[PDB]
Amino acid sequence: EIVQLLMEHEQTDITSRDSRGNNILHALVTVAEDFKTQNDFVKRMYDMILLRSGNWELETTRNNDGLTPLQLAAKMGKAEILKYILSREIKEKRLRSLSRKFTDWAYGPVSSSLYDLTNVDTTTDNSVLEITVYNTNIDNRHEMLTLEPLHTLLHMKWKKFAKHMFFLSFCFYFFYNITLTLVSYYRLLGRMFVLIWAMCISVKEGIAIFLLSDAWFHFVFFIQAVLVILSVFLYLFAYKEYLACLVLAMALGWANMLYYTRGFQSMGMYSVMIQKVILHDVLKFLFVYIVFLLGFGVALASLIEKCPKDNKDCSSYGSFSDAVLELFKLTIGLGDLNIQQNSKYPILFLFLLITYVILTFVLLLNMLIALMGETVENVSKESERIWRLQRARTILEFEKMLPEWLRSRFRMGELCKVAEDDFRLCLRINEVKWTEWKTHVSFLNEDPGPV
Amino acid sequence: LVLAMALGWANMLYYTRGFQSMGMYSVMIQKVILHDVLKFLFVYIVFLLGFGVALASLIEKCPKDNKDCSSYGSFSDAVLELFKLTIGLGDLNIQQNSKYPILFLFLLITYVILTFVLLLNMLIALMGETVENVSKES
Amino acid sequence: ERIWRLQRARTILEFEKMLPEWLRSRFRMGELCKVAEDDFRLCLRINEVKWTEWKTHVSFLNEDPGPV
Repeated sequence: EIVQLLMEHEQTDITSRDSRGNNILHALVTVAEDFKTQNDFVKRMYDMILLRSGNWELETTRNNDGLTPLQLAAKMGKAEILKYILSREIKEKRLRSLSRKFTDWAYGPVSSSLYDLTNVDTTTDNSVLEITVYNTNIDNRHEMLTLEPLHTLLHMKWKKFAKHMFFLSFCFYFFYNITLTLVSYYRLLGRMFVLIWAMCISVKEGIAIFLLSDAWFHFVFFIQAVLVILSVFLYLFAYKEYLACLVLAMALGWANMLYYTRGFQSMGMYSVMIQKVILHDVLKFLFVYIVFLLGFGVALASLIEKCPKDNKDCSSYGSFSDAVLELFKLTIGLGDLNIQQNSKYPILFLFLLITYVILTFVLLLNMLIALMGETVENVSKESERIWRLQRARTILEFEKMLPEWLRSRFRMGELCKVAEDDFRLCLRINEVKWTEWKTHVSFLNEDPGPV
Repeated sequence: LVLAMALGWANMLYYTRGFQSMGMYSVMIQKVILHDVLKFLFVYIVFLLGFGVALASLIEKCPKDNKDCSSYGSFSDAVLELFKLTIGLGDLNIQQNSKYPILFLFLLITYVILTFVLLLNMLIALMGETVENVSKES
Repeated sequence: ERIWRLQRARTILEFEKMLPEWLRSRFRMGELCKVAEDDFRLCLRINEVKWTEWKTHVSFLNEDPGPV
């Protein structure tokens, strides 16, 4: 009521930017915490204020940061307000311009909604899409992407070219790794292309990391390329030994191949499960297990510190590294076990060695508990939100790798006419609604024909 | 003939599908082998090749005509040793017929770790859907 | 999680008991505040936010909402 009173006065200045430069709309976007908290009233005030001023000025302006209110809601973790903005259908014939969501035709429950892509597509300097995707500050990007226009843009771009580009890069990397394997196993015409590709990806990864738990793979590729260039430079020198590092990069290369399983749906979910959760858990598991290994191997080597007496087979665990290897054998089940000689207390030796096994077993059971507990519900949704998010990030990466003229050629979206003699980009999406029935007063085209 | 025998005794499982308990049993077999196991097998074959090439490369050091000295000599031999290891039958030991025991051991340990983690993720992906969808779908 | 929080509180109290009087006096959490009728007592501050329950705030110690 007070807002109505204020807007009715002619002395009022709706367009007044504060010291920070923000309009009313930027401010409201700075406040939309979530639905469970507010009960979604700020959206109502946004709508009312727009309807009080039939113009584009408020949404067009920028703050001192240089961002529209839309770009601002994308910058923050603000979804409901964005869902509203990107989907506005105003029945008022006079204020039809302000709407972004348009119904081209509604013969019945089937109808083609015509969304708008003025500052949403990647054509602008900073699109809503790049803003949503290239910020890890929010931790809500999945709820941001599931919206109609952005979701459809991403999947249509994947349908057009990005699938081809990803398969292309995967084929190149597959060829590269096959060449590396052939070179290493049997150790010139192929090695040249290998080295050139290595230097290319080295420069790429270096630049990307200079620009920089998602970017780990960049460091992985960088390490692989560094190892490859190092081994190839050392090869020129008369050093047979240096070549030993080659297989290391090869092994690392195969880890990089895991990255490309991120593409397929099932394989992608499986790969994210490989990457994140298992890292988080098994890294701590491995750290504690290694400290156990050291703490027990030192003791065992100390007990068996007794002299061998011209018998090395009697000196099992004799070397500390040898003792660690023997416990590795034991936990896996490789090492022939027996009551060790050269121990003043063989019974206590065996007791400690069995306590090792019991501790390792209960430790395995602990990690199993942690994994099965996390795997219930958090893993599914988290892995989906990570997978689709990384896919969209890489889609935009491929799109940025391109030049201007090709992008122009593609031209996602169709130019279309909106009332009041306007022409703008739009996106057509066919959708059905059985629950709601109504006379479609707001329709762009009388004839529901597709063409 | 013998192959058929094997396949034949894999086919009796079919008739187990009659019983309700054995019915859900066989259907769980089918669903798991279709969904989770193929991923494990494929990517594990990938790792087998990626690591066995390197193992054979290091084992390229000639044993002077002694297959026992330079274990992991043949590529298929190294893969068989890796299989025994993942089952635990092998008799591992630092091979004097090698230029680098340190790198050999580190790579073998990383292989074992990766295999264990991959098996573990197979188990996790199983448990994830285990509770809700399995019973009803079966 | 319950046992974790519980044992962490136990440890915190143990370490607090390990300290001397003067360091404890230094790390005293809370602040003196005037409540009512020449009453000065210790208090703990928590800034809270509520978007649901709307009401004209009648009862308040300080007229100016400034932190200091």
